[PDB]
Amino acid sequence: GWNAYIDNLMADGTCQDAAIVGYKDSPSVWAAVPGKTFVNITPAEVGVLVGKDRSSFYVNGLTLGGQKCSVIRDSLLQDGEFSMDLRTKSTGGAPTFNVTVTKTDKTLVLLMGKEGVHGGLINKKCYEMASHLRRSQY
Amino acid sequence: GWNAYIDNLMADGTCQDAAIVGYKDSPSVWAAVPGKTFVNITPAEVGVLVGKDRSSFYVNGLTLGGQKCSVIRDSLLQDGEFSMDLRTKSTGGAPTFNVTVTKTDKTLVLLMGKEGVHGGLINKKCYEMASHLRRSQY
Amino acid sequence: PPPPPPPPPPPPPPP
Amino acid sequence: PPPPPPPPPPPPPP
Ligand SMILES: *C(O)Cc1c(C)c2ccc(O)cc2oc1=O
Ligand SMILES: *C(O)Cc1c(C)c2ccc(O)cc2oc1=O
Repeated sequence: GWNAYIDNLMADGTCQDAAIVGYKDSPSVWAAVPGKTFVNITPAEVGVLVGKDRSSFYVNGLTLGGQKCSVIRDSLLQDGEFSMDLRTKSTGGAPTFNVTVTKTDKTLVLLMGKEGVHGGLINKKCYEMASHLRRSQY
Repeated sequence: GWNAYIDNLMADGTCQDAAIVGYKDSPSVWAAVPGKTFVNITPAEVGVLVGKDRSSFYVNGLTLGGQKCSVIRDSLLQDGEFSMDLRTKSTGGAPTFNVTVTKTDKTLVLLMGKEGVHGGLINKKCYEMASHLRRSQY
Repeated sequence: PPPPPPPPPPPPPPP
Repeated sequence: PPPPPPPPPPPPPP
């Protein structure tokens, strides 16, 4: 199951959400943490993540599972990296979290850290999963 | 298959030989670097490495692929350790090499460093692979 | 409506 | 004579 991948990403307790989304043809969340936000990702959101226009979200922001995010680093489409870092939008004073989206041949690996978790840590975890997927041609 | 593990252990250039050995029931070299020493390990030698008698090799030593070695540290069966450190027996003034063998549930991982490479470097390299295997119930 | 996902390859081992 | 080795698990990152 693609779900076995979510358990892996959630195992060390540093993250609060994770997701594997198929972005080709008919976008869909292949696996996610039940009851959180990533599960609620719509094809529209996947559309802008991989969209060709990589400048409009730097102005209006982004949304994942309906959760507003700010782009901080976009290398999603850049070979060798294929990663994009983000930060949730504080829900009125509330705490923001670090998110990292990595893209492979057929999927989008998403990860959201817990409150106060180094975003570079979230990034590495994410980056290493995508590399595992890319090695198997996924 | 198993041969891909040899590629991983040999990737950085610090070691000159490596081998994955299955020691239960019918001892066998599952993968080794072609034309070297470990590729010639025998079931009898695997017998000594994991045998019950853990004192006799200290007096006469042991061989690996016919190569005489001296045991230094032996925690092969010790839980949490599963490692044994050795050193080839210098053919006169010939150079000695550091060797470490680690044990998993189904395999033995062997590693031989190049001349002058720190034995503690070779030990970690080996130990980390055994751990990957172990965590994969192997 | 999306088609069922492809069969995933073996995942990495747990921590 | 040993049997064939079982299939290996996915190796670690290169
Ligand atoms: C079923 O999932 C139909 C569907 C498709 C194919 C779709 C493609 C691309 C984008 O951006 C949105 C889509 O929404 C859909 O419902
Ligand atoms: C084929 O490999 C037969 C064989 C076995 C089963 C064996 C078991 C245990 C030890 O110590 C040595 C062995 O040598 C063999 O040839």
